[PDB]
Amino acid sequence: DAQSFLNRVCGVSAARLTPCGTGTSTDVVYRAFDIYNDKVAGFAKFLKTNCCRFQEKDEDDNLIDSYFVVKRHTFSNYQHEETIYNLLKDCPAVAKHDFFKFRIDGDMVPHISRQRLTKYTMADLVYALRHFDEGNCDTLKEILVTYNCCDDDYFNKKDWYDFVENPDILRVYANLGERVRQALLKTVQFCDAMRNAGIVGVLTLDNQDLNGNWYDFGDFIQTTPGSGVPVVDSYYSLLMPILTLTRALTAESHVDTDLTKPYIKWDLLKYDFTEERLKLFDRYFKYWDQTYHPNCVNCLDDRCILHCANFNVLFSTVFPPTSFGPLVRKIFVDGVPFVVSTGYHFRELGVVHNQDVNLHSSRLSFKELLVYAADPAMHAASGNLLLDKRTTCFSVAA
Amino acid sequence: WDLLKYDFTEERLKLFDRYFKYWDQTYHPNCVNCLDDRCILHCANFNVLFSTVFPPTSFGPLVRKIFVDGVPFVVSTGYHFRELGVVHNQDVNLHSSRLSFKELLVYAADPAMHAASGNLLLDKRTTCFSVAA
Amino acid sequence: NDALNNIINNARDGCVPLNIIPLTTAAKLMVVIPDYNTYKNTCDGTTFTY
Amino acid sequence: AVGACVLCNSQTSLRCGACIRRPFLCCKCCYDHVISTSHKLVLSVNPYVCNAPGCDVTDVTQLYLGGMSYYCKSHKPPISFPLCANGQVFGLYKNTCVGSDNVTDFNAIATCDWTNAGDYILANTCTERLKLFAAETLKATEETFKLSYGIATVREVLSDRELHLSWEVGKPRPPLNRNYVFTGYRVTKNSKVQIGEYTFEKGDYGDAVVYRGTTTYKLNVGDYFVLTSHTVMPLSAPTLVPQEHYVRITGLYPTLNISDEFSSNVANYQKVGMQKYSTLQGPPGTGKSHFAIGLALYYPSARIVYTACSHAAVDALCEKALKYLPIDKCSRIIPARARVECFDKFKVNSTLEQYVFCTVNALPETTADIVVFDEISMATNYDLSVVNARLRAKHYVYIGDPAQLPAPRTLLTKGTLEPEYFNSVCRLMKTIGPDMFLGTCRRCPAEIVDTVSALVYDNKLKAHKDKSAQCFKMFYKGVITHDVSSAINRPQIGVVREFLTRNPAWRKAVFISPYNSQNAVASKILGLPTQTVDSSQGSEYDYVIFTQTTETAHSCNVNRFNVAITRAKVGILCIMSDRDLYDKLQFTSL
Ligand SMILES: Nc1ncnc2c1ncn2[C@@H]1O[C@H](COP(=O)(O)OP(=O)(O)O)[C@@H](O)[C@H]1O
Ligand SMILES: Nc1ncnc2c1ncn2[C@@H]1O[C@H](COP(=O)(O)OP(=O)(O)O)[C@@H](O)[C@H]1O
Ligand SMILES: [Mg+2]
Ligand SMILES: [Mg+2]
Ligand SMILES: [Zn+2]
Ligand SMILES: [Zn+2]
Ligand SMILES: [Zn+2]
Ligand SMILES: [Zn+2]
Ligand SMILES: [Zn+2]
Repeated sequence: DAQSFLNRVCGVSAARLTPCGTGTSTDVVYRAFDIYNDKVAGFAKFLKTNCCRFQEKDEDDNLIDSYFVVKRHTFSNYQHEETIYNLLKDCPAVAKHDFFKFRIDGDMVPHISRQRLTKYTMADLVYALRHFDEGNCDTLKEILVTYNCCDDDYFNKKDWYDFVENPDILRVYANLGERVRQALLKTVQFCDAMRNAGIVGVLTLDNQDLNGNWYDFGDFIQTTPGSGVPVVDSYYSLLMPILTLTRALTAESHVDTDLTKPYIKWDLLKYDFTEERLKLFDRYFKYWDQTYHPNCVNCLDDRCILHCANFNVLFSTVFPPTSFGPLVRKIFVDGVPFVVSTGYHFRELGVVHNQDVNLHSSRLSFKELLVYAADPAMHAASGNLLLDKRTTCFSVAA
Repeated sequence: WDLLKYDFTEERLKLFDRYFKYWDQTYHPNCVNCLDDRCILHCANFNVLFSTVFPPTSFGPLVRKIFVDGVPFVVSTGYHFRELGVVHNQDVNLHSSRLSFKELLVYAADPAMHAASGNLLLDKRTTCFSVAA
Repeated sequence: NDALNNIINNARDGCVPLNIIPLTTAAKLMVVIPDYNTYKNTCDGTTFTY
Repeated sequence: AVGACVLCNSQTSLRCGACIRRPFLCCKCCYDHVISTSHKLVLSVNPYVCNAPGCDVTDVTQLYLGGMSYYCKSHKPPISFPLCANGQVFGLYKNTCVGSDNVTDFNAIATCDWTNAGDYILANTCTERLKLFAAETLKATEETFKLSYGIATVREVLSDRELHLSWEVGKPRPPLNRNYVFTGYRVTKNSKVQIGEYTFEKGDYGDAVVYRGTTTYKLNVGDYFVLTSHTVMPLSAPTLVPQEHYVRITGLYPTLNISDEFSSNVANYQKVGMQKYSTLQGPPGTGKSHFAIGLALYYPSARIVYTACSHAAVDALCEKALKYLPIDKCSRIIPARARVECFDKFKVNSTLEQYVFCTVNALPETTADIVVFDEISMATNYDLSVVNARLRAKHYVYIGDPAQLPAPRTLLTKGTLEPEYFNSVCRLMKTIGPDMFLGTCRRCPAEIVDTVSALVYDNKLKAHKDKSAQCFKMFYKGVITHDVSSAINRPQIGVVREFLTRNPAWRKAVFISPYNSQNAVASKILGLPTQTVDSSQGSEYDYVIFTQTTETAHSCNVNRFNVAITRAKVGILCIMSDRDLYDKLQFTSL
């Protein structure tokens, strides 16, 4: 029956459910899978027909962003998914499943019930912000509204999406930063649980809801415990442009990484953030198995410079903007003290040190005059301090 | 101090450059990089004072959860000396299959197994640090 | 295994000092108390904090 | 190390280095072994090799013990002596080595390569302490024959029902009967892990597979199949315990008001509970597992452990337990690798259950009260030793059938084994007969059933029907081509296809042939489903068509017609070129 089925979907978890389907039938939705098998591949927007959806309503009969997906498939898939869920049950970054067999006609169909998921997933947000279309964007407006990033009257604006007629869309997008960062942390926890439990699988963006819980174990091969590896090549890479569009790491500039705490009171003279970059990489992109060099001077080739620079361009958004720029050093020429730039701290290439510094020089040839006059260390050191309020760009000296 | 922190190389270098700044001999916080047996003594002499400002729980063996035969060990893959700094084992086998008598001897001799398995101890009879019972 | 896995996953290299394994994962603690003043100072009552 | 001699159980520390397993021999027995055959390598706690800085001397009879080491004539110290002297070879316990005369058949069991049939004829008549070593070395030489073989790999994901295979070129691709398992491997970044253990079956067109599955992991491009490499691993327990009798039902107490659908089995269960071990011969279509459920429910309170050597049988008993047995008090045993599509709906993997379902492949060393062994002709003496060592029970029952599939014994090619030499328990079921049988056939009409029960049985089978009378035997001339390693007879099929328009009945016709190439080309010219004789023993049909290519030893063995033609329930069009298969089953002439 349509009511007994819903009452079974309830289970021990006390909640009320409003059927998005119709009479214990599969509800057809139009989602944004990341799928790769031998016949279809790519990150495309598909149409899934294997999940009856029920929306949980809290006090006041208000329909909230918490659903009950009760996907049904064959018996042996139910078997394998129960076993893998039992191996991965203790992890907090796993959606609370519920396994039960139910009567439909005269025959027992097994239904796996995922509890308290968001309406959309990680892949939906990534596809909405990566395949944007100003004429047809309803899965982005709904995500922006349902998480209080905007007020649903922001979309009545003359230009709510343009980056040059509306810089406030950056502030709007930044409200998803703490929803994406927690998703990243839960991905790390889930990967740690898979590694300890000895399960080999591929993490896709469509298997993690917007809260951060993982709920799909269809192709998760188990092995000897402690020797399993997660495949996150296709997870972190598609999500990568979102980590700076929504500024997902802006909570790392606060002490204890808490958005209510004040800013980290960084030292002015500190310019070598290699340890902080490594800590951030091992906290967020822990199972990204490629080598990461914070300073690009150690890179293997021109395909390793791009990769480490890509990681650095985000890891440099949590460090103070005054710590970049040239690295000056008081040298002495002819007994008189210069102050010249003996390096650079790139936001992308990390810290680069000059191989030829002459701390005690005697004669300055035309090459040396040219170099010591071209660099801004002389002028910025000699010049007066400037505070220009006409622009938001950093001002050094006048 | 953080409990899980064991690599104090940056703190040792900062202390050396703050106090013994113009001591022009080279100072290696980890003695594994030393030039010879006359460089081990010098850096160890600097470390034996520089290790009196760090917590006493950060020294001792550096354990690491390895897996043998599908079962998780916890064994010591190094040491953080007060004098020789941080020393890492060159031969760690994270995924081992068969344990020979040498491997049983090594994994039974080290205190990582016993201290990890044992109960926590607080002995007020002595001022020395107590690990486990 | 649970608290041990937590503190190992919290680590960067996967290496932690041995002296903190019982400090953060041991479920049972024993205090050896030589005289009464130390008993009054470390574990007075039925609950104490170490 | 130190232990007991294999053929006199005397204390010794010698291993003959030229053997396969290198077993224990005492000084007398090792000496006798190293004079007779070419075996000239012996291992003590230290090897009997010449301990010169550089030399190659291994024969002990020209090896000399000098001081602390062993040397040959070329470099020995002037001090004696030859190790092989005084009718003995040097080693531990010179005072307690009893001589024997079993060195002849011991050499016959050791130096043989198990190719001809006489090796298996000779491996079962010996004193059975030597039979364990014979079984161990036979399994070991099977393993080393298996290790010199090539791997497989799947092409792609082709279909759920059928797959296609790609093979590295150079070394032969196998016969695909279900008995040859292939272990899959996820060769992913950078690890190699087991996932599935498939077999395959002969294809339809060119390269194709009708398969049987292990795990729901979908197999991608990076999956290549190794056959298997599970080692032979030493055995101690005998294949059979002695038959001892008890006055009453010892260790087992009955229930009250059990059931009545198997009401002709209570005294059988009593005779089971009387003596030590019992055997039941099960002809095709009797409900052997139903008898197992009934005997288990007669004593619903003690250990009944179900063991089947093969996993088709454990699937059959699992669905049987669902049909009859109470559910929660049952346990299937899953191996560490989950070797097949394991049926996991019970209290699976519980060593503290009562009704335990398991395989000899992954038995735990637990206790039992009465144990149930299944599909005996499958079970080799090595597996019998394994099940006796790991499982111990007060009473035993062994159910199986000699006339069905025996153990494969892939090394045997020349000489068909007789049914008692399949294993020891089959010998027990022939020599003194079975301790029980279920005499009833429920598929075969009267004429066919009493012809099979007249050929081999003691007329134990009847028919719960009257003859259907479309069971025909034809006089087919059978022009052969055999332009393949197998045998092909297409014009004989053309004659059969020139019939079948006078018979509107069997158009769902199931092609059954003992020859593989004809099986493959059967569904080519005519659209009728085709299945070899290896698809038998578990499936039953109503309409079977048989085309015999040749009259040879492969087509003369009667067990194999017994497993092929019993599948037909109401009709078989059996077409042969043999003049001898003829009066055995008196069909119509036409
Ligand atoms: N044709 C199909 N119909 C329904 N389910 C399928 C089909 N093929 C595979 N599946 C199962 O569905 C899973 C993917 O489901 P998906 O649409 O991603 O929903 P969810 O994210 O809830 O699993 C796979 O792991 C697989 O086990
Ligand atoms: N107690 C019983 N009463 C009547 N028929 C039985 C009984 N037990 C088994 N049978 C018959 O035996 C057959 C069982 O066949 P199957 O289930 O393939 O097992 P098996 O291959 O061991 O005979 C059935 O056709 C059934 O009619
Ligand atoms: Mg999915
Ligand atoms: Mg049966
Ligand atoms: Zn690099
Ligand atoms: Zn040094
Ligand atoms: Zn020998
Ligand atoms: Zn002997
Ligand atoms: Zn020699």
